[PDB]
Parts: sequence; structure tokens; C-alpha cells
Amino acid sequence: MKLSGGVEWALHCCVVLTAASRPVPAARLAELADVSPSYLAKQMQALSRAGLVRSVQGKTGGYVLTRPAVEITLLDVVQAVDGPDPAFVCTEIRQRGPLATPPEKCTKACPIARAMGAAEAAWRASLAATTIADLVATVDDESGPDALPGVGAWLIEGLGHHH
Amino acid sequence: MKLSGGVEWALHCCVVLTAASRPVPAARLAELADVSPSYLAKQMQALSRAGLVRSVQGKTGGYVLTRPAVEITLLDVVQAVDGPDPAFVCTEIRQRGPLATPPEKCTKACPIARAMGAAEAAWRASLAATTIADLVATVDDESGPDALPGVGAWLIEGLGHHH
Ligand code: FES
Ligand code: FES
Repeated sequence: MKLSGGVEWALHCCVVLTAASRPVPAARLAELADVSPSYLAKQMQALSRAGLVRSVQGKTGGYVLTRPAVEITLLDVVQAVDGPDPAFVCTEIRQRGPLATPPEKCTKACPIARAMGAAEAAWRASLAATTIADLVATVDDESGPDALPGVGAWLIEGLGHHH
Repeated sequence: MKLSGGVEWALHCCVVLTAASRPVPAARLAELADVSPSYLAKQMQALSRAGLVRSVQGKTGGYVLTRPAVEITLLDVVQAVDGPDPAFVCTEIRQRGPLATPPEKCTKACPIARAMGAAEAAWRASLAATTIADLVATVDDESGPDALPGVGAWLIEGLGHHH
């Protein structure tokens, strides 16, 4: 099992909310992603349960990040969607068979499990060391300084006005 | 996100093969772990296809490592069993919806995909930097010098004697 499809979506969602820098209603995010408002709202639940997004009420209400983009790491978003479980799971096969390691000697993790855990720690360190602010800065530098502001304006234009 | 159960088994198999002075039949490895020969054989065929173990014929035939333990990395074993696919797959969601990035502006990978790719590279680099010889050295240090030789002796004892 690799990462679920929700990780790609949730990372893009955090970048687009930073671009808006004002509450974005479910309907406007849903239009941007070409899905229904009710489907978008269901996907947002992973980010709201993790305390990364909240809902603002009122006529120009909608979703906002709960803290600045520099305080949201890629690891925060990945764990919001796919949870905290490591990729490698030790099933304690060293406790099997006629030369089984007795449980009283199985307090410390298997050296194999520890090496796999150290590799996972490098993956998590890389995700923890990168922020939503870094992604926004790279999009700015490569798409131009007008690209994300354009997305932000499109999301919030006309909110609280009836045409 | 999960690595298949075969990774744990294949890493243990590589470690115990270092302790054997002769080819080890799949049947003896299976007996040591009190596990189905057919399950063990599938993990050993994955290691064989990756060029990490080979089958020796004759009366005391069985599996041997194809090269020294110091030349076999955790990455070699993980990819032999779970394949080369990364954790994160970009589905080009930036090409969706009314503000879709046109193909001509999709010459570079998405910055989000590149950040996830950098984390994957950190994971692979950690697995590539640890060898079966490192695992053996750690087992010798923590289980004592007699642990692996005990397993090695058990695996090869009596082969070709018919008691
Ligand atoms: S007993 Fe699970 S990795 Fe060794
Ligand atoms: S389009 Fe796939 S990670 Fe951005």
C-alpha cells in the first residue's frame, strides 16, 4: 500500500488556501477542483480533524488554514490524510520456531526493525523540514508572482454579493 | 502506507544466510521459522530474481548469497520484494478544472511532487547506506557472538549424512 490519493489533493488544497488568504467557501473550492460542494466538504474533514483547516461563518465565510503556511509541514498534511503508522511493521518473526528469541529478550526492537525505522525517520525528517510556505514560494518563482494571487482572486471574487 | 510482510522475512533470511558455511535448503530456513516452505520459497525466488541469492545443486545444495553481506543493502532487499514503485504518485490534478495548468506549463514536475520525491530519495538513501553486514554486526553486539553461529549450525547440521 502506497500513500492514498488524498495526500496530493490535501497538499494542493493547503497551497490554494494560502493563495486566497481569506475564507474560501466549499462551493468555490469544489468549482476549482471540478467536484460537488458535498464531495469537497467530505475531503476537507481529514484536514479539519487534524486541526489544519477550520470553517469561518458569515456571508464571506468558508475554509481557512488554522495557522500560517510556514507552521504547516508536509509531514503534518501527510499524517492528517494517511495517519501516523510506519510503512514497515515488525511481526516479531524472531519469536518463531525452535531457536525463538524468548519474549524476556524482546524488549528492545529487532535490529532489522530499528534499521527500517531509521530509514522511515529520514523520510519523515524530509517531510517535516518542508512547509506549505516553501511550496507556495516555489509555485511563485516558477509560475510567476501573479499565478497564485490569480487563483486566490478567482476563489473569493464576488463573495457576499448577489449578481 | 505499508511494505508487504515479505520484507521482514527476506531481511531475516539474508542475515541468517551470512551465518551458514554451506548452501541452506529452503526447507531448513522454513523449519527454523516454523513457516510453510512455499511462503519461504516465494521470498527466496524474489531475492533470486534480484540477483541477491542463487541456488546451488548437488546433495548439499540450497541458497547462498551471490556476494558479500557488505555489498547487499536494505534498499536491494526492499526493492527485490516490494518492487521499485514510490510511496507518492502524482496524478497531475493541477491539469484539472477551470484554472487547469496548460500542458505547455507542465514541462517540470509539480513542486509538490518534487518535495514528495525528495522525501522518497531521503528514504532510499537511508536504506542504501545500511548493509546486511551492518545488521550482522549489530546482532553480534546485542545478542552476543554465539547467537548467529547457533542459527548457522542449526541450518547446516546433518545435511548429506542421513541420520
Ligand atoms: S523480528 Fe521483525 S524485523 Fe526482526
Ligand atoms: S499535480 Fe500532482 S503533486 Fe501537484
